[PDB]
Amino acid sequence: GPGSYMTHFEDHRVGSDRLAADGEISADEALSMLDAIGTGQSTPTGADD
Amino acid sequence: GPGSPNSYLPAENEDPDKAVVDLHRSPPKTKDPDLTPSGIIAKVKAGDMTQETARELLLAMR
Repeated sequence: GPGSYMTHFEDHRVGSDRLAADGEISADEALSMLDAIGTGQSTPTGADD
Repeated sequence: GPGSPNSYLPAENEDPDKAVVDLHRSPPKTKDPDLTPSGIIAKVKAGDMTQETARELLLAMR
């Protein structure tokens, strides 16, 4: 259906099933990995946004 | 070769016969011609490079 149109916000990166490889990578595989990179809650700290 | 701002005023300017052609020079190189794709992903994880530039380099190495 029409959904959010061009107006309402959406958090589009809902996640799939890719996780971090334990070793070396192809340059082709690296293109897919760039999309999954982020911070937020990935490490404990007293800092805030 | 980029010139002065459009709002510049030519107080004590150079000669009008196009003398002193030695300006507009670029800075020294600060790049490496070959890297690992692991190194590209490490640069992005470190916040030292954009995903845009990282992808661009990987498309040249695949």
